[PDB]
Amino acid sequence: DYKDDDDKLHSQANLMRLKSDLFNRSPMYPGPTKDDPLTVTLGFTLQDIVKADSSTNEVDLVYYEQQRWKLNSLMWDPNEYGNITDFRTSAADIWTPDITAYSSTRPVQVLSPQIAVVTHDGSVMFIPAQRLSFMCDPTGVDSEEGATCAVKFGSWVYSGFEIDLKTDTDQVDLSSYYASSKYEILSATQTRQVQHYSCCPEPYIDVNLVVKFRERR
Amino acid sequence: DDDKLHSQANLMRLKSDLFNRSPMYPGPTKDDPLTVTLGFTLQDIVKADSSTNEVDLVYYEQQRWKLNSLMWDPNEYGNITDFRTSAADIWTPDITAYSSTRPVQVLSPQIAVVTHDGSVMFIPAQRLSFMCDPTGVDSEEGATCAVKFGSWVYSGFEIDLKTDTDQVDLSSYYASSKYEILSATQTRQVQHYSCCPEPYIDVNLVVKFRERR
Amino acid sequence: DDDDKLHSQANLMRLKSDLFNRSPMYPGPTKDDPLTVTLGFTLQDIVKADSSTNEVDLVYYEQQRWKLNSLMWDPNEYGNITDFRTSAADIWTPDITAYSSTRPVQVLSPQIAVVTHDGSVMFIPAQRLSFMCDPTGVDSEEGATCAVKFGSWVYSGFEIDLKTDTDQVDLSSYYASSKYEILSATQTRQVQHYSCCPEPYIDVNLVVKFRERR
Amino acid sequence: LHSQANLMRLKSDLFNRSPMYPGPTKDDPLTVTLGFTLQDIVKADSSTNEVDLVYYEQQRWKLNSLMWDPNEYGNITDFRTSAADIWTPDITAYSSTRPVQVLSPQIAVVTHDGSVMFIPAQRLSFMCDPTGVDSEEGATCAVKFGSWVYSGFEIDLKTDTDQVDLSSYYASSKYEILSATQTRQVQHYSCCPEPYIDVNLVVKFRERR
Amino acid sequence: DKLHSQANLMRLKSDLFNRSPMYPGPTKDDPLTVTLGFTLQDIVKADSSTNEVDLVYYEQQRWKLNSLMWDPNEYGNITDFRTSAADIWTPDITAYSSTRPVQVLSPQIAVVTHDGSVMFIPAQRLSFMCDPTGVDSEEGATCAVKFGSWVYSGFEIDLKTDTDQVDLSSYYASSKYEILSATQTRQVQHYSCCPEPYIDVNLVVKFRERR
Ligand SMILES: Nc1nc(Cl)cc(N(Cc2cccnc2)Cc2cccnc2)n1
Ligand SMILES: Nc1nc(Cl)cc(N(Cc2cccnc2)Cc2cccnc2)n1
Ligand SMILES: Nc1nc(Cl)cc(N(Cc2cccnc2)Cc2cccnc2)n1
Ligand SMILES: Nc1nc(Cl)cc(N(Cc2cccnc2)Cc2cccnc2)n1
Ligand SMILES: Nc1nc(Cl)cc(N(Cc2cccnc2)Cc2cccnc2)n1
Ligand SMILES: *[C@@H]1O[C@H](CO)[C@@H](O)[C@H](O)[C@H]1NC(C)=O
Repeated sequence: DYKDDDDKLHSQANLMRLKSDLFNRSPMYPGPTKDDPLTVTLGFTLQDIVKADSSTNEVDLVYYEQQRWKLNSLMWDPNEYGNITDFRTSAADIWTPDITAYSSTRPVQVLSPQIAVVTHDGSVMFIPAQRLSFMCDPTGVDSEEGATCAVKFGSWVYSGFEIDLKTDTDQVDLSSYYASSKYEILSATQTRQVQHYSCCPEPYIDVNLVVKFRERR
Repeated sequence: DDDKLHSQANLMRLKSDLFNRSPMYPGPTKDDPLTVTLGFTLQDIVKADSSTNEVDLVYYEQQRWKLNSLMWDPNEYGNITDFRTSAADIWTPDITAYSSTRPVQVLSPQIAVVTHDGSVMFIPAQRLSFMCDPTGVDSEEGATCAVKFGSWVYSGFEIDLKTDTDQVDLSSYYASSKYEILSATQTRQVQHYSCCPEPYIDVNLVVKFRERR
Repeated sequence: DDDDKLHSQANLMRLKSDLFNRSPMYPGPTKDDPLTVTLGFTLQDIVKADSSTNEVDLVYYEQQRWKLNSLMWDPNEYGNITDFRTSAADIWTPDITAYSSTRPVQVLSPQIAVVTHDGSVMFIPAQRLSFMCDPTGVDSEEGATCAVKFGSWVYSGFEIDLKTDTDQVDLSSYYASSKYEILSATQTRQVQHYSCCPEPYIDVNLVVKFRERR
Repeated sequence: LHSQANLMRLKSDLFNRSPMYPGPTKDDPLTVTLGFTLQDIVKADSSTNEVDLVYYEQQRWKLNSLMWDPNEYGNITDFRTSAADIWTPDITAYSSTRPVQVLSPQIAVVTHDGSVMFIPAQRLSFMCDPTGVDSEEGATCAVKFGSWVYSGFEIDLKTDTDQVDLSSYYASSKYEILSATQTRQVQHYSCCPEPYIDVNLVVKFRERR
Repeated sequence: DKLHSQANLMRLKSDLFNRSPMYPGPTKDDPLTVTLGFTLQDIVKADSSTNEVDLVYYEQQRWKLNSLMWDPNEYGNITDFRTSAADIWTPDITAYSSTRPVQVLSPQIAVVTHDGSVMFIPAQRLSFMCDPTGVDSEEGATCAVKFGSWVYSGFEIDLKTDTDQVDLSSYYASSKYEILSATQTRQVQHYSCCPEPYIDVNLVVKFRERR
């Protein structure tokens, strides 16, 4: 109790101590480079197709974007910190990848708190939920065959030389798709793509999110 | 008089002791789990959109939790037993609607009450848009919608939730609302998701309502 | 001539430095040190009355006045400066909130207060507010009636008390070509007990009766 | 080559070290000159009596605390700085219905003689009955601009002319301009004994043929 | 080793951004040339009730500074790096006829190279003044919007385009509008108000409802 109550205060200063050694000694990660490239794992959880505007060809999605990477600058051994194997931290305190939708028509709106989980192996998990408006012609949404749209996500300023992407599966997580949406999902896939762009030798990597959908009935 | 100046210095010194010569509490952990009490006061169903299945709520969200690191002896500070402070000065939980469709809009001052036993009360007023099919809203039966609230980043082993009651407080509901409320419940739930190893805790808010004639 | 202006600038930089730095920001009112805030509304316009959501949009000026010993000074010690203008963020401001707004209040004017050597502050932000209102009858002769309470969010009547100078809302800047004409507008102090709290809260209740301008 | 080191030094001299000006006072009043360049009447709403304008708002004033000698800082006659680095007047539309939207970078020009020029491009919604806009007579609206917290004893207004500059008015606008005037107006009230000043922007306009 | 490349950059950035106080901006004595290019992604919306058209595009900005160059061998063969656009000076290029504030679609990060050149490419959504009369015809509709520095005259900032053709190779295939032509063209003139020369890049786009 008084024992147990001291364990609590102790655990705190341990975390504060770790958060001090990490977030100062070697400062912020300066981003990846070709010498030390970074692999970012990307995955999508589709919650809702909120709106499909046929007068402007924009469709609004609500989804969670799963992001994972690993950095040696964020390694520590849980034995020098009271067995702290991980912590929560504000996402501003750390480097996060500049993953963007390439055909959005409005700035993304964030729906969850901007907080990541860092693990002692220097791995990071960050899952921002957002609402995205993107370019999409919903022709066919009101037929049996439905409509099909696609939006690519990838780094804005880092090529495949500095940032590699991967998905753990090519199936979009549909386990949280809102059952009463105006639209039913016929299928949703997320697929790693590599292209070259004539100019420049460097490759470009994106995860393409394709979605086929129709009015609910 | 030369009394109000003393009490003022006592408050200033108290806040200063708590925030400036001691770090912010880093949040809960497996070894230092936090229980957060939630209670909802529904003020208005402002709008129901059948074209996109979004409904807009205005409500007050009552949050309470208790930290050892915020405790003090009133006797060491001129008998002060509680004070107001900007929510930015302290740790606050990351309670989120899980089916919102727009960033939540805050309607009240971001200020919390801290009490000498280390308890905190924080009650943000909010407008929320969330996923809801209002089909049936123009019948006698009405429409029923649901929205979960819980931590985004902390499992049940770090943040636990409780309610004091399972009835949503309807005593402030706007009488001339376009919608009347048939019932409104807040219910703690523990659920396992494939994404994560640990059970997560939410409070489910289910509202039955209909067009007011 | 020109030397004078420099001096007074120095005097003002000095007064402000003394007030803001030789003692922190006043921590807010307590049960020991309660504050009375005086409120007056100037109704500029009813902009929108949406009957599909029961929301009415108002534009108004909100006069706020209060007074602190901690903002007092001797003008003789400061080149006879009797008052000054300063940013609302340099000072404590009351957390006065509309209890039935439906969207965050939008600020229309610069956030600047006037402090006076007697310790009194005046701060008049212009605002557009959406709040809960049933405009039914706005096309009738008697018109429509709405009410919205203003008061502190976090301070009870033991810490903050409100007051009006009149129960009459100032309509002298009401936009003469508004869609709506004002039949009456009142602002009245109320002592309210809510079942959520053992302490009474004080609010100013803004009652507006209005109808479509013909 | 060194001229970049002179700019740095000047900006440092004027800001860093120099006790930077606390705004105007009765003992030290300020004259702000105001001029509008009307770009477009974008929207006219008969259901809420709101009209939206896009314009450029030119503001000029002058401070001793910002004067310097050119050949004492390597012949520098002027510089650009962020609006946040310096003091700016609190000119506002007295009958807006929505917060103003800023359309231009918030950067001002400072000259060695201590003058500042600031020209924020803005979209403004304000109270206006557009009745008659589809007539030949047209519609008439007005909005006053001026300080919110400084009377005429602390800030005086001027204008270099009472004609609104229309040389950048949008040639294919929904609405054509019949007249646009910007008029200085001294105002004495009643609650108060000090004078007040505003610049009244009157626009007459109608739907384009 | 992989440890070491990282330390070099960190050191390199610190050298540029601490002992080297950033560029206070251009002057009549040392003017700056900024290269502009538009990649037109989509005409989202054409409002004939207010005469506003909404575009989504990428705006390619390129310029060059002595204060930003370095020798890659004094730093471990680092030839470029990325950095928050807030950490450096950027040009205040603005649409001159926008009706609403521009909305930023992409992260605000620039690429700086060892020769001192910078590339910054913000994706944007822009509403601007445009009477879309005839958008529903064979001829289609024509609109223009000028871009340029707000506070720097032709004496301080010069503008150049790479080519006169707007890049259309990323135009949305299923847009509500098809592009008939898109040009970007440097213009210089005097205005009556002022005596300095003014430079802008004028974006002209002809388009029509997709058939
Ligand atoms: N030369 C170039 N041109 C364009 Cl028009 C876009 C582009 N970017 C963004 C970028 C931003 C800042 C610095 N370097 C690159 C990468 C990109 C953009 C769109 C699709 N795929 C990759 N790169
Ligand atoms: N691995 C995972 N995947 C998803 Cl797709 C959501 C999720 N979160 C959010 C989260 C954010 C940051 C750190 N830990 C957890 C928890 C969650 C979200 C929604 C419903 N239930 C649990 N966690
Ligand atoms: N117990 C409690 N419950 C609620 Cl649902 C609100 C509340 N309020 C706000 C309020 C709202 C409406 C009328 N009077 C007061 C007071 C409060 C607010 C923030 C922190 N502590 C107390 N206090
Ligand atoms: N007595 C008083 N009452 C009001 Cl309703 C406004 C006011 N103003 C604002 C104003 C409004 C219209 C034209 N010129 C100025 C001056 C003011 C504003 C803010 C703080 N102190 C004084 N002063
Ligand atoms: N005298 C003056 N008057 C105006 Cl109406 C604008 C202006 N501008 C902006 C401009 C915008 C479009 C075309 N040419 C110039 C230049 C400027 C902006 C800010 C501070 N100083 C000069 N300078
Ligand atoms: C955390 O602490 C415990 C001691 O209670 C330790 O034995 C264990 O290895 C740690 N947990 C994990 C998952 O490593």
